[PDB]
Amino acid sequence: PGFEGGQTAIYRRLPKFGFTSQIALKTAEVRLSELSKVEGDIVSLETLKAANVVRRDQIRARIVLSGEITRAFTVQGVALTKGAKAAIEAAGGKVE
Amino acid sequence: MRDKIRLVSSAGTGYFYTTTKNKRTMPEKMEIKKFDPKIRQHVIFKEAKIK
Amino acid sequence: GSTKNGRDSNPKMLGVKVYGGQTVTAGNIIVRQRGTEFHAGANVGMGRDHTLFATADGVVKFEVKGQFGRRYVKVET
Amino acid sequence: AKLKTRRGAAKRFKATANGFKRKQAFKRHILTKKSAKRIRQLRGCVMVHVSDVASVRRMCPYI
RNA sequence: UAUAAUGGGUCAGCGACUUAUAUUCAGUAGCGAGGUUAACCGUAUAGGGGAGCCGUAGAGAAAUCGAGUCUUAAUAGGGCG
RNA sequence: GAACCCACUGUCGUUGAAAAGCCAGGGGAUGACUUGUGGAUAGGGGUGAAAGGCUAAUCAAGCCUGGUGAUAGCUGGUUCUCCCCGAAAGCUAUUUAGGUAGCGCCUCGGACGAAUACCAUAGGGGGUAGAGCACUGUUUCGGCACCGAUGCAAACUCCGAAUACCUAUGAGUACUAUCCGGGAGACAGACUGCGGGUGCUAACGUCCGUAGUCAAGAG
RNA sequence: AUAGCACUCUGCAAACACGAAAGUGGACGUAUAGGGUGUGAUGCCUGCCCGGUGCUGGAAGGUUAAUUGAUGGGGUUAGCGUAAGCGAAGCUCUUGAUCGAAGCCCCAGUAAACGGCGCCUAAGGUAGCGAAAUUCCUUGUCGGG
RNA sequence: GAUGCAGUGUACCCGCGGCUAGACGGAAAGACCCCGUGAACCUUUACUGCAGCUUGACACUGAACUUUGAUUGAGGUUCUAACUCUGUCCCGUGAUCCGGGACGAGGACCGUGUCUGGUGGGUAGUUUGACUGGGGCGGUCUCCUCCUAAAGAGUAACGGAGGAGUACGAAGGUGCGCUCAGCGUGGUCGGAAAUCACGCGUAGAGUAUAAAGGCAAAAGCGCGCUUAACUGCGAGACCCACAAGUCGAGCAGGUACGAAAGUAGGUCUUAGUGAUCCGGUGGUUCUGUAUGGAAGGGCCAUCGCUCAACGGAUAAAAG
Repeated sequence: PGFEGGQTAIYRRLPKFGFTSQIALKTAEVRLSELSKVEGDIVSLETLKAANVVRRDQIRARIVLSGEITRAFTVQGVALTKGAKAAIEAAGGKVE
Repeated sequence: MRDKIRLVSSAGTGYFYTTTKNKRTMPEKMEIKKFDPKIRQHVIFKEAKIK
Repeated sequence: GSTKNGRDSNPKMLGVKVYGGQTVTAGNIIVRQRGTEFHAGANVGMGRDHTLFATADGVVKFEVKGQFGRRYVKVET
Repeated sequence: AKLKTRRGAAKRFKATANGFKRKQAFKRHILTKKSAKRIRQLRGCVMVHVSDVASVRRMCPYI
């Protein structure tokens, strides 16, 4: 596969670009709706890992506005987008 | 034969253009006014080695 | 022996692209020509390579006009 | 066994929402003679052509 | 190709698209914004085992941001969503 | 010149008496001679008065076992039945030319449906057939580089079709056209008619465009 | 292949050969001997060329490998500065001063070394032979049979 | 190149002895020829590596005395203790091995280990293109113009004819201004053909370069001022298997020339070219393997190939 009869291949006649970031491998993304799986009112990295929405080897997490939540939460040490923060406040939670 | 050369901004931003010249007919160093994107103004540019 | 010929150039695909009575949009190329076989009228622009293009939306029309009798292409809105 | 990736292709192709992005050629070393329009228009990323998408899929199964 | 192109003297028996792993598409069944366990324990096709994997969000080389994001002096224009 | 050692000519034999011989002739025959027994030299090595000769009927690199089921774009072969559809031998690239890859041609599923095709009408560019000498070139005959007459041209044009091609509207008849995805085969073509190059206006010759048949189709 | 001839190497723990070493043959020999190479009884003999390649001898003039490590530049480190920022020891990264043999370049000898024997070269064939194991035209021409 | 097809001629059924004209008779997947990015062996001033030989530095490796050069570094002359002896004698011993003891001749040499330059068909692995009216020899391999090309595009031959691998800080931009060339008449050493006046007919002049298509708002010619031979883009379309290629209205910023409307994103256009990997240079609000830095990496601009067998097997290859 990738042999075209002798003519320079597609993957060899194009340039290489970019580099790999180490911290991106340990950074984790979390949808807003997944907080329902959390047991309890405290949302933290440890609680997310316990709920199995974040892998154990990750070192930080981010929450994005993807779904909907019908519960009250308190977020500790987790980055929130503007929309996710607004949704949490509307649902009746708090940050820090 | 024509030789490649660099025209460096006088402003010190490091911006440079690249062109060619005939050494026999143009021994002198090249002046020219050109636009510098970094400082967004028209300034003088000096001939220099393409290197 | 051998022959000193045997060379040719690649094709260039020249000619008319939109014919009279058709509809065009601004920017559509109408004529590909090496020289100015056709000239530009209203709403038609000329490129550096003598290409004729439409600068407005409408209907293409060919005509013969002038003392020289040269051919013109224009766009009617 | 597990399928193995073609690392040479993995270093040239990245995945988008509906396809693959790539960089363009003819911008490495010979640039003085090239026009400014070509210099600017050859910059940036483009999309892989549909005809060649299949080979990229074969060479990069897990991306 | 009747070919004066190849193979077969005849009969009986044997003789060539398989298996393991990974992946992609289709059909079919379970569950369903969720789905599923691996090694392993287990008088063992049961039961337990949630580590892990796929899906649920993209943009950007990256920092980073995020229903937006990259480019740019620019809320302009444009690319990918 | 016998024994013994050789192998110059001819006949026979060539599924032989014989995987190298018989018969009739031929050479050496006290020598660099012939021969028994037992030892030494081992494979990129040995030995060779030298032919790449010999090294167990095997030698431009012995034999046996193992790597091993080596690789082979090459040649051959590939086993029961019925129904539906149905190609190509082209373009581009290639240490490529009898291989392969993308596109074109086949098939199945999904989506989508007349947005399609034939014909009629309407609009549009041309520089070919023919023709001509107004440019370029060339030809003959006359009267003063010119003038009158006359002829020619793929790379000449003052001219110029039929067809072909593009766009819009419309009657009738045809589940057409386009998109997404699964699976291919194929990339050695042949003859004939028409317009041509090449050849001798030769070839069941060769190279293009275009239509029909064969390929894959019997009567 | 041979008897004969000639060139060259070898002073003995010889040269040369086999072997991974130990060691063995050469040889229990010693330049009248041993190895390599070419020609090939005998008679008459064996012309010219050292430009090229090789070999032998000399030269010390240009080039430098390891090695050695002058100088320079950089990172970090202390203290000072309202602020511009200024900025050392030590450690560390990098540079290549000088020293440095052969070999190559250079000069001379060597053809019974390889090789060459048509204005130019290094010089363009002495003796002897000749349609020949060499001659294309060719069944060259003349005489014998 | 027919016992088996078509039309015709001849021919009752079956042996034995002989013969070789045919059954493209039997025998051995043609050795001749060509091909495969097959094999082997041989050659060399093909590519590349090693054995062998050889140069120097460090170690084995010590003492004393002297000479001469640019603190060091090159010699010379003696010595004996490391070290050599395939030299004599004594013992183990009954022995031309070996070991030890004594003597003698050499001796800091020779030789060996590590490193390093040179030589290296002795040996080893390899390479040595394709097209082609068979192959070889010759020619060609990429780009531009015309014809073949059948009045849209495209269209082959070792078909017919020519060019290219550049040039220009003006030969670019703008405002303004001007038209060529050819002939007929008079004039200086100047006439077929040198400068200059008038008049006639007419684009045959020119356009950096080959040809084609073009060129009066001249795209031809001159003058002044200038750097738009800009930066960020870019509606839309041509061409295309991909990689690529081509034209472009219009918006923002800063400019040049114009009183101004306005023109300018290199030159009348179509040839003047080279992908990827690797490395160099200027910037960089990116990254920085515990932390702060740095090194290294990424991004923007740009430099190094006649990779011409010109989609470019390896960095390096003949018979």
